[PDB]
Amino acid sequence: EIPRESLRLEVKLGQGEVWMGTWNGTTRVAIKTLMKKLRHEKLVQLYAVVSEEPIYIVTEYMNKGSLLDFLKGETGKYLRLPQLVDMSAQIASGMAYVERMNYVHRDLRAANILVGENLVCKVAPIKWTAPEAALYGRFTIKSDVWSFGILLTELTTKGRVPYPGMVNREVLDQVERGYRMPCPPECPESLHDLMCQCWRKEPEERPTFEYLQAFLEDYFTSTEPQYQPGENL
Repeated sequence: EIPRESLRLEVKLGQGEVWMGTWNGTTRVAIKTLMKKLRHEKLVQLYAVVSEEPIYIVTEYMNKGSLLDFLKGETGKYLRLPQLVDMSAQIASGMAYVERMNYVHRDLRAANILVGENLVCKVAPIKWTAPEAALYGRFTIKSDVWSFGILLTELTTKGRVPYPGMVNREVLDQVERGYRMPCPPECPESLHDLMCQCWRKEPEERPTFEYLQAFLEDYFTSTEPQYQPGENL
């Protein structure tokens, strides 16, 4: 809870609205116009609120915008697998916290991850949604794991929409018949194997975020120690 005059609203980032600005003329902040329980290094941090109208919400500033906009921007073409797996390992870590706190995110995808400097990533759509959630409304941490498998394809394709060429109904139809996205060009099969574990039909058989985090943190020693950079990954 803070004074209204203590927030200088500078650049409008999107549409209520979202602004870049300064708090107490020193701290760069993100400002939402018309999360106290959750505290983790890989979750975007709430700084302050103004509870009465007009309502203002103040969070740490993530200077590269969404992961989605980062991968699709000027820097994305330079990202290679090591940086993309490192990003996914940070997302898995934030989701491991959510998982331990008995929460469920429900809209996990690159549009909803924010990126800072030093490639720091923090957690803040039928194609991203598990079949049991999309169809029967069973949203669990395991349906978030499914969304994470999909998010891994966004990372390995540097930000492409999943199920390229398919409309929502075709995706829902095909996935119901066992379809899964193939291995992305130049993505190691071991990483696609991980995707395929996240997309197991039985939700309880999908891995935990704690497991995902460990697999991705360790990836270039334990799983791909012979990794050589290619044309794009």
